[PDB]
Amino acid sequence: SAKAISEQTGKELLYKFICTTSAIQNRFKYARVTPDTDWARLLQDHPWLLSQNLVVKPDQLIKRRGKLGLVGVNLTLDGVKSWLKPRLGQEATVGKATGFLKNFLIEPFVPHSQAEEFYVCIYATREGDYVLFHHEGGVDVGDVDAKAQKLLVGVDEKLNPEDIKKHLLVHAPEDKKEILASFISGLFNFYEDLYFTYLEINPLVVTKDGVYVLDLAAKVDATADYICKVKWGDIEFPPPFGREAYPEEAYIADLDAKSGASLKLTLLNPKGRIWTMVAGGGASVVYSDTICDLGGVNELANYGEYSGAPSEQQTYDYAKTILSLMTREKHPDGKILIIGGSIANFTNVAATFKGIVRAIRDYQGPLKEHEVTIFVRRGGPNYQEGLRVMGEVGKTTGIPIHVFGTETHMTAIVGMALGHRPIPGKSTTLFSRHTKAIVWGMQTRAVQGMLDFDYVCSRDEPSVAAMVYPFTGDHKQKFYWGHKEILIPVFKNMADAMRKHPEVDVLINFASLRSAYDSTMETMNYAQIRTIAIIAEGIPEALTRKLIKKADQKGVTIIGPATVGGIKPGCFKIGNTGGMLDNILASKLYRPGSVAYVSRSGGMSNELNNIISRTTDGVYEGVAIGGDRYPGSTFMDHVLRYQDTPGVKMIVVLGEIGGTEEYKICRGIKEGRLTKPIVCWCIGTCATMFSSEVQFGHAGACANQASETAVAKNQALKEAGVFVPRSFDELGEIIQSVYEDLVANGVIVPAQEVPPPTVPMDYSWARELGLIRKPASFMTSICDERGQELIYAGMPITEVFKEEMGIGGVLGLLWFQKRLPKYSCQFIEMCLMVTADHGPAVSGAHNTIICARAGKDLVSSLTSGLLTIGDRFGGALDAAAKMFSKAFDSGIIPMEFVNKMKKEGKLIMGIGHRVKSINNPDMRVQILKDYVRQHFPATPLLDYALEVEKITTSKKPNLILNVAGLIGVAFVDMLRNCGSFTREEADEYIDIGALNGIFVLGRSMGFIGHYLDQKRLKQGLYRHPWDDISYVLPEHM
Amino acid sequence: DLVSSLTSGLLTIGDRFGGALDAAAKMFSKAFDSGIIPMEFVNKMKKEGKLIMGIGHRVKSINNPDMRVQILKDYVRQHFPATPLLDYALEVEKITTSKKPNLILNVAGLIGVAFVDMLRNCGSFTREEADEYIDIGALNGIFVLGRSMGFIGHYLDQKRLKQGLYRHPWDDISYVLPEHM
Amino acid sequence: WARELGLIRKPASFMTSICDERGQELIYAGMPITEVFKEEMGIGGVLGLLWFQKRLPKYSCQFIEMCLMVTADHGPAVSGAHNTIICARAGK
Ligand SMILES: CC(C)(COP(=O)(O)OP(=O)(O)OC[C@H]1O[C@@H](n2cnc3c(N)ncnc32)[C@H](O)[C@@H]1OP(=O)(O)O)[C@@H](O)C(=O)NCCC(=O)NCCSC(=O)C[C@@](O)(CC(=O)O)C(=O)O
Ligand SMILES: CC(=O)SCCNC(=O)CCNC(=O)[C@H](O)C(C)(C)COP(=O)(O)OP(=O)(O)OC[C@H]1O[C@@H](n2cnc3c(N)ncnc32)[C@H](O)[C@@H]1OP(=O)(O)O
Ligand SMILES: CC(=O)SCCNC(=O)CCNC(=O)[C@H](O)C(C)(C)COP(=O)(O)OP(=O)(O)OC[C@H]1O[C@@H](n2cnc3c(N)ncnc32)[C@H](O)[C@@H]1OP(=O)(O)O
Ligand SMILES: CC(=O)SCCNC(=O)CCNC(=O)[C@H](O)C(C)(C)COP(=O)(O)OP(=O)(O)OC[C@H]1O[C@@H](n2cnc3c(N)ncnc32)[C@H](O)[C@@H]1OP(=O)(O)O
Ligand SMILES: Nc1ncnc2c1ncn2[C@@H]1O[C@H](COP(=O)(O)OP(=O)(O)O)[C@@H](O)[C@H]1O
Ligand SMILES: O=C([O-])CC(=O)C(=O)O
Ligand SMILES: O=C([O-])CC(=O)C(=O)O
Repeated sequence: SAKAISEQTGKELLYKFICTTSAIQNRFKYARVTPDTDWARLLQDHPWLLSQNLVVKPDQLIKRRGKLGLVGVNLTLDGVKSWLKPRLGQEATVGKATGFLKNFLIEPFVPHSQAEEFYVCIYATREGDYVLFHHEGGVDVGDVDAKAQKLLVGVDEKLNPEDIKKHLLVHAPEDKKEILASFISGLFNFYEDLYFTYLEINPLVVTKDGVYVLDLAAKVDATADYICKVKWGDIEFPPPFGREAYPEEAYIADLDAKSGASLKLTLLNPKGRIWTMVAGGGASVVYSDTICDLGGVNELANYGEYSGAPSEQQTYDYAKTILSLMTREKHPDGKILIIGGSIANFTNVAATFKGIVRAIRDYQGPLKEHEVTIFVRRGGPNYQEGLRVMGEVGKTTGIPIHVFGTETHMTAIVGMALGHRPIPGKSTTLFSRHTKAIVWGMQTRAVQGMLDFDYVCSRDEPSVAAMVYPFTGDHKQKFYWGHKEILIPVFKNMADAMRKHPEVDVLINFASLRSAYDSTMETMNYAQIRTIAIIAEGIPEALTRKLIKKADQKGVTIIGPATVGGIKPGCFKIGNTGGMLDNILASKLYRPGSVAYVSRSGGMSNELNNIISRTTDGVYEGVAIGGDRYPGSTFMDHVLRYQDTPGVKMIVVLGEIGGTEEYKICRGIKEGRLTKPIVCWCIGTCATMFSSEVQFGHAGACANQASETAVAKNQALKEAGVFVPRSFDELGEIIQSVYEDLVANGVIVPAQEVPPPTVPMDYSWARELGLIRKPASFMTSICDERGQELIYAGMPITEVFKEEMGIGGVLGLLWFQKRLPKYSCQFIEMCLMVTADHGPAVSGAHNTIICARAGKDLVSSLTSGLLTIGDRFGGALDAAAKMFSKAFDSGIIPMEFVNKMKKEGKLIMGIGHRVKSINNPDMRVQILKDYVRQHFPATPLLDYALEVEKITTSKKPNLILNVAGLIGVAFVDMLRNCGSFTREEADEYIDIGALNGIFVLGRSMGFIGHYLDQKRLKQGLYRHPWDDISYVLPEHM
Repeated sequence: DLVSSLTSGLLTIGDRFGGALDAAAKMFSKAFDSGIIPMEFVNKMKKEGKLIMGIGHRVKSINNPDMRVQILKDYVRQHFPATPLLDYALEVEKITTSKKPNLILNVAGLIGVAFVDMLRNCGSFTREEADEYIDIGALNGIFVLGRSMGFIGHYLDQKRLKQGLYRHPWDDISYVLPEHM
Repeated sequence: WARELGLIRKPASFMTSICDERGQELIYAGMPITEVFKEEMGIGGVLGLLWFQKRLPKYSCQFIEMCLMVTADHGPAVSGAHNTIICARAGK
C-alpha cells in the first residue's frame, strides 16, 4: 500500500538521509504554518526568515498549485503574512475535490534561471524502477514519457554513475555532469533504502553554490514500516485534499498495523446514513459499487473491510469504533448498517459476529434511539452461529436486524436497504491428483481441510507430505484421512523435509509478512518445488519484486502474496481455499467442471465458486492471485495456462481497479492467442463516483493513470469480444448464458454426478450443534480456568485481591469453597507460619537434604521429603483433631477421657513435649493460643483440650498441649464455630484430611528452603557411615 | 493419600509444565545482562528458533489483559523502587504485540522478571546472590509452593465429591503395537 | 452409539505401542502373554518386549536379567536406600 507523504516529511527525510558528494543546500530549511499556532514561536527558532526572501505554498498533497495560483513567489515575511490571510483557513476547490487549507510551507526563495529547471522522477514498476530526467523541467516540462530520458534499473541492480552520465545526462550542461549525476545516484540510493515507491522532484535547480529542491511528491510503501520505523520516525501520511481525516481512522490504521489481519476504514461522508461491515477488499469494493449503482454514493458514509480472520477483540473494537462514528449525528430517515461479505474461506464467522454482537450490546441505546437498521449477509466457517447470535442480539436489543445466508446473492441486502426490492520455464499444469505439498508453519486446521478435500476427491494419497515449523523439533502430527488416523512428519528445517520427500512439488508458505520473504527465498533454492503459494499480507513491494525476479530466473510459479491460494477440484487445494468441507460439498468442488476462473480477491473466489457451481457444470480450476500491487503470477500466466489446458472450456476473469492487466487480455485475444470463451468483470466502478482518491483494502487497488479505471477496462473488454456483464449482479446470468450457449453446441459434455466419499463429522462440531452426548469423566468445583477471568470457587481473582485476601483467604476458597472471615484467614496463615520448618533433624527435612545433596531437583527433593509426612511424622495434627473431636462429641469429661485412654493403651494425640514443660512453653503454642483467645468467637474444643492438658500436666510437667494438638483443636473450633460451615461440612473436612494438607503446605516452605540451602552451600553426595549401620545379616541363606 | 496425590501432581512440575517461570526469568536476565536492545533480543530469539519464554497468551491479547498480570504489574509499579528488567520485558512485549496481538507478557514471564527485579533491586541481595538464587531454582520453588495449594484443593474436592476410580476410555488411545515381535 | 456407527470423528489424545490390554488375551508388544510364556523367555524377554518392542535373543534377555541381578542392592548406606529406610521407619 503506497501512501503519499507530505512535502515537509519528504524533504526532511531527504535532508537527513541523503548521501551525496554534492553540496546539498538548504538542509532542514523550512517552516510549517498552521492556523492553530502562535507566530513569534515560529520566529525565534527560525532566524533565517528575515535573512533571505521567502516563498509560501500549501503542503496538503496539492498539485498544480502554480497553475491554480495557490503559490506566492518572491514575497517578504510581511508579504507572506499578508498573503496567508485571504487563503489561510479558507475554502478551496482543486479539480473535483474541495477542502480547507490547514497546512502551509515557508522556504527561502532561490534565484534560479529557466536553463537550470530540472525534472527528476523515480517510480517503481514490476520489472524495476524507472528514472525520468528532463533538462527543460518545471512548468514547461510538457510531455514526460516522450521527451524526458528514461532509464530502467532492474531489481537487485545498482545504478552506477556512468550509466546515468551516458543515458541520462545528454542534454544537460557539461560543467555540471559530475555533481548532478552523483546527486542522482545519491537520490537513487535514497529511493530503495527507505522503500520509496514514487519520488518526483520538480523544479530542481543547480547553481555554482549547490543544488536546491523546490517541490517533491513522494509516495512510500507503508507496509515496509517494520523495516524503516527507525528511519521514518513518527512519519505521518496526510489524507487527500478534501478528506478531513479523523482520529478513528488513525485508530483503525494502528489496529491494522498491530496484527497480520487487515482492518481498513475510511470516512467518506460522516453525515451519511449507510455503513458497511463487509469482509475482504474485493467484497468491500463490490458492495461499494452495488451501493453507488442505486444512487447511494452521496449518502455512503464509510468504506471499510476486515480480512485476515480478525479475532474476537479486533472485530469488537472495529465494530465499536464504527458504531460510535454512526452515533454522532441523527438522520431523519434513519441509518443503515450493512454487515456483508463473501463466503469466508477461513475467517471464523462465529468469532467476528460475536464481537459485532458484543459491540451492538454495548451501543444498543444510541442505536435504538438513532433508528438504525441492520442487514446482514454472510457465509463461511461456522456462519450458522454468527447468523443466530445476530438473531438473538437483534431480538433482545430490539434493533431491526435482518440476517440472510448463502442463498442471498450478496447484493440483495443492498437493494433491501435502499428500498429497491422487498425483504423476504513455468509449467502449464501446476496441480494434479498426485501433487504433494509441504506446509510451512503450524496450520493444522488448513492441513486438515486439505486432507478432507483430498479424501472427498478420492485421492490415493494426502496432498500434504510434510510440515515445516522452525520453532519445534522433528516429530509427527496426527491427522485424519477420512476416518482413519495418519501421521504427517513435521521438521524443524526445510532441508530435511526436502531431503526425505523428493516427490514434493508445491510449497504453501504460511509464514508471516516478516518471514515470507526469507522462507520463499530459501525454498526457491530447491529445484523440486515448482509452485509456491504465499499467504502473508503486507509484504513490502520491493521484497515481492525480488521474489518475482528470482522465481522468473528459476522458473517457479508464485501464487501472489496476500491470497487464500487456489483450488483444483478433484486434484488439489491450497490452504483454506473453498471454506470448510461443507462449502466444498455444497459447491460440488470435489469433481472437475469446465469453467476456470482467476480473481484478485480470496473470498470473491469463493463467491465465484458458488456462482459457477449454481449456474454451470462446475469449476475445473480456480486461482486467486492476491490483492498485492505486484502478484507473483499475473492474469497472463493463469489465462495462458487455462488456454493451453484442454480440460477447460470457458474462462472467467474477475479483476479490480488499477493496473493495465486486462488490456493484456484484450491484446492476447486480438491476434487469437485466446480462443476459448472469456467472461471478464472489473470491480471498482464506484471509484469513478467518489470525489477523492480513496485507497481500497487491496494494496494493488490503486489506479495511477486514467486508463486503469474499472469502466475503461470493462468497456475495452466489451469491444475486445469478452462477455462483460452490466454489473456484478448480472455476472451469474451472463455466465449461465455463456455456459448454455457452449453446451448447446456440444463443446461441453457434463459428466454423471458420482457421490463423493463420506467424511465423519467432527466431535467438537457435533457438540457445538448439540447433536451428541458424552458423559464427563471428571468433576471439579474449586477453580474455573476457562472464561475471561480466573475464578477461585466462585470469586474472581480481581475480587480476590480487592477484598484484601491473603494466603489464608485463597486457601479457604480453594479448599473449603467458603468466604472465611478475616480472623480465620489470619489464623490459617499463622498455622502455616508455625509449621513452616522445625529443623533438619526431622525425617522429611533429612530426606529433602539427602535428595538435594544428590543434585537431583527441587521438585524431587521436596517430594522425597514430603513422602515421609504420615502417621509418625506430620500426622499428629489430624490425629489430635480427630481424637479430641471424638472425645468432645462423646460427652465424657476430660478426666474420664484421660483415664479411658490410659486404660486402653493409646497415647493422647497432641499432648507431650520433650524439654519445654512449665515456665517455658513451646512459645509458638502461646502465640496461636493468644490469637485464638483474642479473635475466635467460641472455642469449646480448645477449652476441652486445655482441661485435658491441665489434668495431664499434674502427671508430668512435659505433658502439655503440643503445636500439633493446639493447631488441630483450634482448626476444628474454627471449622465448627464460624458460620461458613455446618457440623457435617466440618466433620467431612476433618475426616478427609484438611489438617494433613495444612501441615504439608506449611512444611513445604521449610523443605524448599532446605533444598535451596543445600544447593547454596554446594554439598556433595551423602553416604551413611558404616559404623552406624550395624549389619545383622544371617549366616547363610 | 493427600501426600501421595499432591506428590504425583507435583512430579509433573518441570520444563514443559510450570517451568516457564524460571525459564522466562533466566532468558530475560541473560538478555538484559548481554546489553542487547529488546528488538535485537527478539530477532536473536527468532533466528535461533526459540520462542520467547513468558510471552504469549491464548485468548487475552489487548483491551482484555490477563486480569492477574495487571494486578502484579500495578503492584510492582506502585511499590518496587526500580524495575529495569520489567521495563525491558515490557519493551519486548510491545514488540511481540506489534507482531501478534496475543503475544503479551504471561503471568509466568511477569512473575519471573518482577521476581528478578525484587531480588537484585533491593538492598538485601548483591548481584551474585540474586544470580545464584535464580540459578538454583527459587522460582521453581515459588511455583511449586503456589500450585501445592491448588493441588491440595483438588484432592479435597475429589474426596468430598467421592469420585470413583478413573479408567481412561479405550477410544481415546491409539494402539500402534507392532504386528508380531 | 455415534462412534460405533461412524457418524462422528474424535481424535485420540494418547498413543501406545507396548501393551494391548483389550481383547481376548493380553499382548506384550505384538506377542500374546501365552506365547510369551511358550518360548520360555523370562524377565529379560518381557523387559525387552515392553521397552524395545523387540524379540531379543536368549543371551540378551539373560544378560538383562543378570544386569538386574547385580544392581539389585548395594547396601543401605547409599542415598536411595537411606531414604527408603527413613521413610519406612516413619511407618508411611
Ligand atoms: C500468515 C498467517 C496464516 C499466520 O500468521 P500469524 O501472524 O497469525 O502467526 P505467526 O506465523 O506465528 O506470526 C506471529 C509471530 O509471533 C511469533 N511468536 C509466536 N509465539 C511467540 C512467542 N511465544 N514468543 C515470541 N514470539 C512468538 C511467531 O514466531 C511470528 O514471528 P514472525 O515470523 O517474525 O512474524 C495469518 O497472518 C493470515 O492468515 N493472514 C491472512 C492474509 C491473507 O491471505 N489475506 C487474503 C486471504 S482471503 C480473506 O481472508 C478474506 C475473507 O474474509 C473473505 C470474506 O470473508 O469475504 C476470507 O477469510 O476468506
Ligand atoms: C508435631 C508435634 O508437635 S509432635 C506431636 C506428637 N504427638 C504426640 O504427643 C504423640 C504422643 N506423645 C508423644 O509421643 C510426646 O510427643 C512425647 C514424645 C513427649 C512422649 O515421649 P516420651 O519420651 O515417652 O515422653 P515421657 O518419657 O515424658 O513419657 C513418659 C510417660 O508419659 C506417657 N505419655 C507420653 N506421651 C503421652 C501422650 N501424648 N498422652 C498420654 N500419655 C503420654 C507415656 O505413656 C509414658 O508412660 P510411663 O509413665 O509409663 O513412662
Ligand atoms: C555404580 C558404580 O559402580 S559407582 C560408579 C561411579 N562412577 C565412576 O566410576 C566415575 C568415577 N568414579 C569415582 O568417582 C571413583 O573412582 C570412585 C568413587 C568409584 C572410587 O572411590 P574413591 O573416589 O576412592 O572414594 P571411596 O568411594 O573410595 O571413599 C573413600 C573411602 O570411604 C570408604 N567408604 C565408602 N562408603 C562408605 C560408607 N557408606 N561409610 C563409611 N565409609 C565408606 C571406602 O571404603 C573408601 O575407602 P578407601 O579410600 O580406603 O578405598
Ligand atoms: C488384577 C485384577 O485382576 S483386578 C482384581 C480385582 N478384584 C476385585 O476387586 C474383586 C471384586 N470384583 C470386582 O470388583 C469386579 O468383579 C471386577 C472389577 C473385578 C470385574 O469388573 P466389572 O465390575 O465387570 O467392571 P469392568 O472392569 O468389566 O468394567 C466395566 C466395563 O467397562 C469396560 N472397560 C474397561 N476398561 C475400559 C476403558 N479403559 N475404556 C473403556 N471401557 C472400558 C469393560 O469392557 C467392561 O465391559 P464388559 O463387561 O462388557 O467387558
Ligand atoms: N524556492 C523557490 N524559489 C523560486 N521559485 C519557487 C520556489 N519554490 C517554488 N517556486 C515556484 O513554484 C513553481 C512550481 O510549481 P509546480 O511544482 O508546477 O506546482 P505543483 O507542485 O503543484 O505541480 C515554479 O514555477 C517556481 O517558480
Ligand atoms: O517437625 C515438626 O513440626 C516437629 C515434630 O514433628 C517433632 O516433634 O519432632
Ligand atoms: O554399585 C551400585 O550398584 C550403586 C551403588 O550403590 C553405589 O556404589 O553408590
